[PDB]
This record gives sequence, structure tokens and C-alpha cells, in this order.
Amino acid sequence: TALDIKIKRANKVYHAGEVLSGVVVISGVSLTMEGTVNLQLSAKSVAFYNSVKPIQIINSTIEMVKPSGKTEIPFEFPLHLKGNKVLYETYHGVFVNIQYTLRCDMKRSDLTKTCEFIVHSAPQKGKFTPSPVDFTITPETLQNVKERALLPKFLLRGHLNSTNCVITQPLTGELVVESSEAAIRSVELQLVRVETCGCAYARDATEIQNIQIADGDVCRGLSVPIYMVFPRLFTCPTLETTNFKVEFEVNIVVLLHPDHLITENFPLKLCRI
Amino acid sequence: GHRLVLVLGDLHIPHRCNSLPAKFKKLLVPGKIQHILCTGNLCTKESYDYLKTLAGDVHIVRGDFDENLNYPEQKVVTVGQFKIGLIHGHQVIPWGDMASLALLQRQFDVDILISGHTHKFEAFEHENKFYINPGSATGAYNALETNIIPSFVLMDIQASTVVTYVYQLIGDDVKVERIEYKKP
Amino acid sequence: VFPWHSRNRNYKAEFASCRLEAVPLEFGDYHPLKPVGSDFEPWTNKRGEILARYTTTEKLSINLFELLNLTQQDYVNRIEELNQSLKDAWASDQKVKALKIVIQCSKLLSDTSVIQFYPSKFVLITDILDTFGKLVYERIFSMCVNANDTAKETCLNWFFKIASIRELIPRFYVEASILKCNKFLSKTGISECLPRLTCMIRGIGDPLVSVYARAYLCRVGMEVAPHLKETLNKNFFDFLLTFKQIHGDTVQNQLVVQGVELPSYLPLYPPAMDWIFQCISYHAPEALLTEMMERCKKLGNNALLLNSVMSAFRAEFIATRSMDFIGMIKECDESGFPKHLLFRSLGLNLALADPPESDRLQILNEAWKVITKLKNPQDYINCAEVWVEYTCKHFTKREVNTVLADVIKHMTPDRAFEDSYPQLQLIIKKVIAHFHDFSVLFSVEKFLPFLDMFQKESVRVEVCKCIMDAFIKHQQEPTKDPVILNALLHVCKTMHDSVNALTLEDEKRMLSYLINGFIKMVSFGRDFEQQLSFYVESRSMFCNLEPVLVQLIHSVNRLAMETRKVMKGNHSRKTAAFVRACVAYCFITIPSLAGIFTRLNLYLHSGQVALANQCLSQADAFFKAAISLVPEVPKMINIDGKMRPSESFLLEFLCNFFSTLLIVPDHPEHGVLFLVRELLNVIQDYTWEDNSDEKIRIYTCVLHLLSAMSQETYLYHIDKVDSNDSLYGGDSKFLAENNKLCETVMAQILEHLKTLAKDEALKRQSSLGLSFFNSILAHGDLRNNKLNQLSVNLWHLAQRHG
Repeated sequence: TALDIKIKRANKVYHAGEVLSGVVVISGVSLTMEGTVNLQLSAKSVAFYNSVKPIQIINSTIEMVKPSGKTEIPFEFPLHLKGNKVLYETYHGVFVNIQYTLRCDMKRSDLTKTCEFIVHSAPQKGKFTPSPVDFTITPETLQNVKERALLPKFLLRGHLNSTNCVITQPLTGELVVESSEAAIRSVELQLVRVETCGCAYARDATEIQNIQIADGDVCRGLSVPIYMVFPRLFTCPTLETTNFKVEFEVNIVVLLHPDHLITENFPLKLCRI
Repeated sequence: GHRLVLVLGDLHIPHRCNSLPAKFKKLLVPGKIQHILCTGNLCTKESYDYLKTLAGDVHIVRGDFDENLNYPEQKVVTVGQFKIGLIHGHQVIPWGDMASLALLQRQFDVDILISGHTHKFEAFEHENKFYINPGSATGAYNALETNIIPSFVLMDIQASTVVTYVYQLIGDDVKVERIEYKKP
Repeated sequence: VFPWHSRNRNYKAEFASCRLEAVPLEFGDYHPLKPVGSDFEPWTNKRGEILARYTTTEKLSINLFELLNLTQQDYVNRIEELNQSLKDAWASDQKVKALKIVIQCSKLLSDTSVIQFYPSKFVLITDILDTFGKLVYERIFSMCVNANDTAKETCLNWFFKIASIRELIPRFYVEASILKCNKFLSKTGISECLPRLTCMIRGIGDPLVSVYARAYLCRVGMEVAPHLKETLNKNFFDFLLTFKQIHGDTVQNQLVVQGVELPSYLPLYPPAMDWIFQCISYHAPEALLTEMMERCKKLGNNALLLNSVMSAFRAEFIATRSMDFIGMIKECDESGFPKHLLFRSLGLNLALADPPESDRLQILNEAWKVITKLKNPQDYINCAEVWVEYTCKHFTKREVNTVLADVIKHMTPDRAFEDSYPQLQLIIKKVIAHFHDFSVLFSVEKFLPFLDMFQKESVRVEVCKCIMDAFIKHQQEPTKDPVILNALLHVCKTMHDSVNALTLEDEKRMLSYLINGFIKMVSFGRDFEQQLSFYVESRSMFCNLEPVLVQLIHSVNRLAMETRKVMKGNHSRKTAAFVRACVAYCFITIPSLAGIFTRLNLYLHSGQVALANQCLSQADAFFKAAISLVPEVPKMINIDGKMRPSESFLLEFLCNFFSTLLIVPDHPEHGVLFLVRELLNVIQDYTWEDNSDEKIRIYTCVLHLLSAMSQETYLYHIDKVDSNDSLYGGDSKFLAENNKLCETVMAQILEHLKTLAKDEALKRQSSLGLSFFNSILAHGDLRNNKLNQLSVNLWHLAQRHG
């Protein structure tokens, strides 16, 4: 008296046109494949934009067994959406969450289990052009003249290989601490999701992960390698639709010895090729 | 089938001799000796170790001066179709008496008896019995002789015929002598 | 029973008739006797030294996820508990807990609260990482059996989880731990991940943490992909880029805050640079080693770097470039890493590979000019132990003498010996290892004063055993150079004075073997008197050890017989006194012996060697003393530490004594059969065991002896001693007395046989009867009617009871 769903692919990723095939294992029963875009209302930023409501991507139900031992039964769905409705990338965000789930339920006089399968956006048409960016973290980067006076004199030079990043490829670059009067306690990368909901409109920025790249007083003139692996389901290609936007930024924050923090923001543009 | 045995005795190292005569070490090579019978007076574990590097079968009995006393006083070991009896020799009263050796072979009921207290080499047949006294390999002194020549005997046993090659160093020359024995 | 008649025996005629004809052999006649690899030192070994040396007594703190005031042993126990928790969590299918435990353990490596404990700490925590690295790998391998999609998915999940780690040092350590798993993602995964980790290490700002991280990365690379050396060279180059930070301002301030002096902060670095350089220089081409050498030279305070250059590079490279390394050592700053450590490393290199011939004298001179200026005795001996090997291997005895004198000069003042008993031993061993001929070793003037340095008892005696082993195994001919004798005499004295009541028997055996090895090799040529002088000073010198006395007795008897053989028996007036002195020497010497059966056997051998020189009176004294000693034999004796009966040994001793007294003449002032008569009295009076019948065996032996001696001519004779056969000339009275003794012995034997028959022990009675019949057949004249009847009766009695 127990159910389980086994999706054929180990990685459980399926593209916008493939076929979702698997086996349901037991020890009448139906199975429903539902994809949802859950948008969570937030603190107002700008008529209260009361259009932030769940969006159903896909709805498909199969009556699998009409009303012992280890039993297995195959199943399959076609991943198709009319002619213009796109299957959004799986995205475990905070205010925008795009999730595809299979739900198997068996009636009794009802045992249910939900298993999530990932959907990957189709590769772009393809003219991938990296956009290398050079930057200089200086005391003239903090957006306050009042605090800037207490900042020790520092100068860091860096080069991001591309702000237009392939999501399967890591963010690579170099950072050279040309000269810092105060000892550098830590330099870390901070991937910040920028999620927007509604129209003329709630916009939030939330940290996904922090990855420290420089610990302690690094040699002055040594190229510390900026390396960052994008998280699997917490990052998606930059998505824009009339109801919601999901963008991504990276914040290089330098920490100095007397608890001083300096932020440089680079808006990335993730894509799949 | 040929069996090679090294009949030895009275090394007395180092109680009376520093080591074997220089040549006798050269004439003796490892991997070529099948048996090694010693009448005794090894006097050290070192001489026994030297013998152990010369063959695998090492039958050695107790002398009047052996450091290790676990040595059996009398030994009877069978090689080929023959049985050899081994004692040091100082048990016989008097030394080298043919009557005493005959009595000892009667007690042993053995084909051939080895008894080498008297360092002077002997080899004789009496009453269809074979008797070998190899003498001192290192030529250790004894009160019973004036000049002692180093000597050591080599059994060669084939079925029922034993040819004995005795190596004696006289002056600076290694004379070798042959004797023959056949079981009736 | 019945009287005895002796069968006539003609020994010469019987031997001639029974002698087998022998055919000599000419030349040409056939007689049988005719004619990563093993060169890579693994991290497992270095584990022990790093853990042993780097120990701190300060209270440590292990903060996870808070614990304070922990000792080193408790710190190790807590790390072992963390490792066991890792293993249990993995075996319980809790992989996330395993990952978090490994992450925290790696986090511990980012803390430098106690600098002195960092190396050993690095060795402990890394073990957990290794335990992680294998334990993950097997799992994917367990899924493998270009692997299946499940194994690849698990491997990618692990790599993503590890790539999600925030702190840099934990991320690097955990990711490098599972570098092997990169095999399951692509054939180029390791070749694409190793350079990235090497570059990632640049983020570590603390020099010590970065250096040990580089060491771990090199270890993982060599135990995973040892064919990617081109990638790992970047570790050495980036390390040289970072080396400026070791002596920089930030680290100095950190040490000041922790209150740690630089002379103690620096020696924490070699454990990691040695590994880095060894991995990077393994089978490297000479061009790469050269380039590393000049890149190390061009820096500043590179005194530390040079050490690793000697500690890792092949011995040949450093040996050829040894003069340049001397030059580099010379300008090193004194306040930094010690210079004597660099000199020790260089000397260790020169102990394996020889330097160029033209430079050896300059190298030795410039090394000793710096070594002799050290003030601390301990590091001085650390250098000198290493460099004595070089001085003894390449140069002559004069330089060895100078080095030994310098060592003595340094260590004598402040009783420093106690701190360097082991090292000094090593030195002395080396001096003996390269000086085989002992006419040269003891020509070294300061060799004996060096032995005088070891004033402790246990330490000194071991060096003496080493000297004596070297002498016995490197001296194949007798020597006489008085320098040799006096020196070995002193060594044997100072080794024999260690024998006391507490000394074990095995120690006494080993010491006796060594002093015997010395004594055997002193041969005074034809100067027999001075050889006896050596023997008397030896007995006075080596009194305590019994086997030395035994060997001395044997050797003085050997000298007596050697004089006999040299003079061909014709004793001279001058040499009669010498042989009498030798035999009196032996007479004095035996009674001192402790063992009993040894005393008896040596008394006999002394007797026989005594009669060999026509000197009869003291020989009779020997036999009388032996007889008087006979009753002291115990029933139960000691053999090889165990306890064994003394029955058969007593039998063989008496048998030998009888066989000897065959030839011994009887003094005219006394009666016939004299010594035989007292021996008979003693054996009759001996407290023989009730269940023992070897006494009648000995009476049968008595019958054998008297029958043999009743013959006209004895079987064997002494060179110039008139035995009873020639003294009495077969007198009728002597034969009658012998026959009366025969009747007495036979009456005793028959009485014993009757007692055995009355005792109902028929097996022993039958054996006795058979043996007595065999004896009668041997010697008893069967022609006599009474003796033949007695033999027939004995045979019938033996056959009656089997």
C-alpha cells in the first residue's frame, strides 16, 4: 500500500517538445501533470496591480488504472502547449516560482505522491556574443559622500569575461587588488536575483548564494580568479513576460579590516546555447 | 641415483683452530652437497651455520665440547639403501677399538658406523661392516698423534655401492683417495 | 666367582688385515669435489614526523557549527570523533550530514589561533578529507556497475553541492578531496579542474594556510593524476609569487598579536614546502629543476626556500651544484631561518651523491668554518652527525681526526653529552663504517677521547659492542700493532666492567663472544712467552665472564700444543720451563670456573695436553683433581636455561675419563691401577639413583678398559710417555692385580644382577644380561671354560625374560 513515481531520465529534465515517459510503482489510480507559475504578492513598490495571480502552464490528466505484489505501470505525456504558449524554465525563486509536478493519486474506500520534473528552456536562436566588462572598485563607488570620507584609500581592478553568461558555463574573471591601505578581510561574489511581478509592479532583489573568492590579506598585484558556478534550479535564463520578470545580478562586495563594505553591482544576462 | 654425503668432524672452531684450511672452503660449494654428517666438536653455532649453508640435510651429534648440548649422543639415519650410524667417538673405551665399534653397531644394527674421536683418519671393513673415521677437518690437535693432517670424507651412495672419496690436506696439497664398499 | 681372561689382541695386525685397500688419484682423475614509483616518498610516512614534531602544550579550541580549553590529545580525540561521525553518517545514508561535517572540519583549517599546532592539525583534518574523498568515489563506482546516467547525476549533484560552499578554504579542500570523481564527467575533467584549484589558492591571503593548501592540492594531484605535472608547476610558481608575504608586515603583526617569535613561526613552513617541491620535482627534467633554482635564487629572504630545494631535489643535482648552494647559504639573513638547518640538508644531500672532485676540499672547509661557530650543542651535533659521513667518505684520517676533535671541544664544556647520546653514537658508527683497517682507525689521535665522552654506562657499552662487531667482521688476519691491542683492551675492559649480578645470561653470552673475538685475533708469532703474558693479563682483566676464561684455557692449551708441534716434540731446557708454566697456568685457571661439567671436561682436556709434553707429575695432579671433583656432580643440571637430567652426561664423562686413564702411567711410589682405583672407589660411592642402572654400564666400561690395558701393547700411545705397557712391561704381578680387579668388578655386577632379579624388574635384568654378554664377546676370552659358561648363562637369562 505505497505509491512511487519513477521518471525515465535520471536528471529529470525535459525540453519544450519532448515526451515525458516513466513508470508508476505500487507496493483505481490516476496521474496529473501540472505546471504552475506561482507569483507571491509583495510590499507595494508603485491600483495595487491586482493582476499577480497564478498562471497555469500545462494541465494534463490520465486515467491510468480503472477501479497483491510489486506492480509497475508505464505512462507518457506529450509536452506541448498550443502554438504560442512557451514552457517556462523551472525556477525555484522567492516571489516567482515556476514548477512542474506529477501527482499520482489512488482511490480507496486516497494515497497521493508528488514528484517534480525539471523543464529546460529551448536554446536561443544563437549569436552568442560575450560582453566582457572591466571595472575599478575604488572609494568612489559607495553611493554616499558622508560615509566615503571614513573609507581607507583602496583600488581594485577586475575584468569579468562576460556579463552575458551561458547558464551551463561558470562566471569567470580576474580581480587584482592594486593597492589597499587597510587589510582586505574578504572579497566575495553575491548572486542576487531580481524578481518583478505585475505591471504599471513589485521589484525585489534577494541573494541566492555568496561565494567567497579572497580570504585574508591577498597579495597586492595578484590576480584572484573570479569563479562562480550558477545554482541549478535557483537560476534561469533571464525571463521577461507581461506578468513577471526574472533577472539576475552579481554583487562584488569587498570587506576591509575595520568592518567596511564596498559593493559593485553588475547586471548579468543568463542564456542557454 | 647418486647421493652425496659430507662426512666431517672435529672442527673445534675456535677452541683449537681459527677456521677450516683455506682450500677446504673453496673445494666445498653450496648446492652440491646432499647430506652432511658431522661427528661433533662444532663448538659454536657459527660452524653449524656454515654447514647449513653447504646443504639442507645436516645430521650432527654431541661431542665432548659442543656448546649446544641438545645434540643427540647417537644418531641413526637412512640414506639410499644404507643406514649410517653417527657418534662422536669419545664414548668408546678405549678410543678407536674395533671391538667397541663392533659392539656399537650391534646395538645400532646399522650398516655403517662413524666414530671419529681419534683425529687420525681411518677406513676399514670388518665382518662385512664399513667403518670410517674422517678425522679433524681443521686438524685440531689431539694427544694421540704428533702430526695431524686435515681430512674430510665424502660418501657417494648409489643403490648398493658406496664410493668414499677422502680429502686430506698434506703440506699445501689436497690429496684425494678412493675406497669402495659393496653391500653383500 | 667367575674369573676374567683377556683375549689376546694384536692391534697392528688386526688393523692391517681389516684395512681396506685404497687407490690414490692422480691429476685428471674424477673426484666429486672437482670444480608514482618507489622513488616517491608517500605522505603516509611524513604524517608521523609532522604529527610528532608539531605539538603544543597550550589549550586549543575547536569551534564547530562552541568548545574551549582543550588539550592536544583531547583535540585529536575530538577530530577522531568527527571522523567517526562522518563514517557513521555516510553508512546511514545521511550524505548531507557527511558533507556538512567535512565542511566544518575544513573550516577548522582556516583558523590560526595557535600557529604552532597548524601542521599537525593539517595532518589530522586532511585525513577526514581523504576519508571523504574515497568514500564518495566508491559510491559513484557502486552505481557504475561513460557510466550510467545515475552515476553521472550523483556526481554532478555532489560537484554542485560542493561548488555552493561559501567560504573559500572549505570549498577548495572539499572540492580537491573528490577530484577523482571528475573522471566520471569527462576524460578531461581533472586536467580542467586542477589548474582551476591552483588558481583558486591565490585567494587565501594567509601564507601558511595557502602553502598547506598547495601541499594538499599537490598530494591529491599525485595520488589522482600524476601525469599532469605541467599543471602542478603552477603551484610552485604561484607560491614564489606569494612568498613575499611570509616576512611581510601583516604576518609580523599577526605573530605579535599571538606573541609568537619568527624563529618559531618559520619552521612550521618546511613540512608543506618539502611536499610541494618533492611532488613538483619528481622525475622532473634537469632544465625544470634549474629554472626553479634560479627563480628561488632571485628572491629576498629565500633562506627558507633553499631548504626545500635541498629537501626535495635529487641528490645528484644538489651535489653537483653544492658550491653554488654554499654561496647561497652564506648571504642568508641570520635573524630568519637558521643556517645550520640548511647546512644539515645540504650535508644529507652530499651523503647520497658525490660532489665534483675539484670542489670537495673547499666544500668541507667552508661547511666546517660555519659549523664550528655554532653555540648551541644540539644543532651542532645535528649538523656534525650528517657531515661526519661526508668527511669520512671523501677525505683521509687527518680530517676525521680534526672533526672528532672539534666535536669533543664543543660538547665537553657544559655536560652536553646527555642531550646527544644517540647522535654521538651515530657519529662513532660512521667513523667505524668508513675505516675498516684498524691500524688506521686507532691511529686517529682523538678516537679514544671520543669514547671517553660516553661516560654513561648503558650508552658506552653499546658503542663498545659496535666497535667489537666491526673488529670481528673486518679483521681476517691476526694483528699485533700495539696501538690496536691497547685500544681494544680498553674497550674490552669498559665493556666487561658492565657485568654485575643483575646482568642477564644472554648479555653475558654476547659479551663473551665479543671479547673472545678479540682474544682469538691476537697472535704473538714465535714469541710464545709474550703470548702467555697476554693470556695472564687477560685472565686478570676478564675474570668475571666465564666463557672468556674457557676460551683462554683452550687457547693456552693450544699454545702448549703449538710449541710442541713447532719444536717437533724435542723439548728444550728453555722451553720445558715455558710448557710447565703454561700447564701450571691451566691448573690455576680451571678451578675458577663456575659450571661443573665444563670444569670436568676442561680438567680432562688439560690432563691430556699435559701428558703430551713428558711432564707427568702435574698431569697426575690433574687426574687426582678431576677425581676429587667427580663426586660434586649433581643429579639435575641446567642446559640452555632449561633443566635436564645429568645421567647420560655423567656416563659419557666417566667413559671419557676411563678411556684417557688407559694411557696414563702409574707412579712407582704408589700401587698399580692407582687413579683407576680411586675412580672405581668414587663411582661405587656415588649416590646413584635407585631407578638407575647406568652404574653397571660403567662397570662394563671398566671391564672394557681393563681388558684393553691388559694387552701387551696399547692401541694408542703418547709421543714420549712410557705407559703401563712399556713401564711395567707386561709384568705378571700387574696382570694378576688387574685380574683381581676384574673379579671384584664382575662380583659387583653379578650382585647387582641378582638384586635386579629379586626386584622382579625383568626388562632391566634382560637388558643388563644382553649388554654384559656383548661385553664378554668383545673382550672376555671365550676360550676359558668358566668365562664361556658365564656368557652362556647370561645369554640364557637374557632370553628367558625376553
